[PDB]
Amino acid sequence: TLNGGITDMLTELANFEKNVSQAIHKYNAYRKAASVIAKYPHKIKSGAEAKKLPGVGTKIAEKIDEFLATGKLRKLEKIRQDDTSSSINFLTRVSGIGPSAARKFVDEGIKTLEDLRKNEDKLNHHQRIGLKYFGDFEKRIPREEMLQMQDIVLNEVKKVDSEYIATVCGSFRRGAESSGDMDVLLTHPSFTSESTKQPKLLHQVVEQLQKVHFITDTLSKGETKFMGVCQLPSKNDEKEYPHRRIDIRLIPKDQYYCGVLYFTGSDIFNKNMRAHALEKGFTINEYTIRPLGVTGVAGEPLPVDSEKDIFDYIQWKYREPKDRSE
DNA sequence: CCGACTGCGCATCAGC
DNA sequence: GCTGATGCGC
DNA sequence: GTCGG
Ligand SMILES: Nc1ncnc2c1ncn2[C@H]1C[C@H](O)[C@@H](COP(=O)(O)OP(=O)(O)CP(=O)(O)O)O1
Ligand SMILES: [Mg+2]
Ligand code: NA
Ligand code: NA
Ligand code: NA
Repeated sequence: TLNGGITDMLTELANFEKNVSQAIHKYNAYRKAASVIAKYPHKIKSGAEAKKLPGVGTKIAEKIDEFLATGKLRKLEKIRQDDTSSSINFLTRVSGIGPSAARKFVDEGIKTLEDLRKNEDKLNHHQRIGLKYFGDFEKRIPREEMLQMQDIVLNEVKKVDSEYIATVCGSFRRGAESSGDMDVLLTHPSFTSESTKQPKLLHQVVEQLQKVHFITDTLSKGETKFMGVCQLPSKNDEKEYPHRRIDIRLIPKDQYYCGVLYFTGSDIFNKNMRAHALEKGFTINEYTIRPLGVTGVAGEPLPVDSEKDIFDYIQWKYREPKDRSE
């Protein structure tokens, strides 16, 4: 694709800033620049040309000039050579290990995949499962497997109660040919912004999926959010499917459209859209869109009857899920 | 120049 | 136990 | 690291 070279460079820089420097703004600055260049329908021929795009300022422009001229970036080359940065970067690849825990571990001389396995008593539960499935979680999910997964989740949900609606979101809903994980939006008429007239609404669904050996592990769980591990059943003599990440979000039914907009993403699209909302004087989360008052406080939830209504409020033309892959 | 940068659930820890 | 802050991941 | 005001 693209300016793949340049966007990979920026991504690597973002990851460095987040994992090593713990500089979260530089990290989102890089991700924004990577995103806007990924979308740019021209092979970038100079940093000057790139600087025209929003989110590419002077520093990134100079970096792009270097990369175009030499095929690489000295800054990254040093970072790759530095033992400590490389170690921290690697450890953050385990789910549940972030920049802080990674640096904690490196400080203790825990630097490798083997070190982690040898020190499992030093891991919290999430981290333990992330280590367990380190390999599998590196693998993307072909859309073909995503479709099989959807059929299982939806049918099992129906069996618990026919009034549940489960909607697969994330990259899948945007039409991707492969997904990093499975994002499931859940609603039930007993759970609204006005009342929860049934307890355990999410629990029952997770229970069912455990019962049929679809959900294999739990990373975290509460009343509206489940995050864990699942696996497709395999056939006689067939190798097993990799284990896969799964998140289920229970959203009040009268807030479906905000919820499905959030969970459909992408993450950077959501950020771009929420930023723009602020510029139009609204705030958007996965529940509501509310006006901001002069005082700087969110007012009362606006009526929403579609995804498009949310776009309409902030004066954006509607964009289909497939065109939100920023 | 420089304040502002999207928003939030769950796990964990600190302090009481 | 609680509250509030931080870590981590969507 | 970038940028609107
Ligand atoms: N930081 C964030 N801020 C706002 N919204 C966010 C954020 N992270 C996430 N989201 C929303 C959008 C995303 O599609 C959805 C699922 O989160 P995921 O992290 O699964 O994103 P994906 O778009 O599913 C790519 P994949 O194929 O690698 O899985 O959750
Ligand atoms: Mg996903
Ligand atoms: Na720019
Ligand atoms: Na991680
Ligand atoms: Na997910």
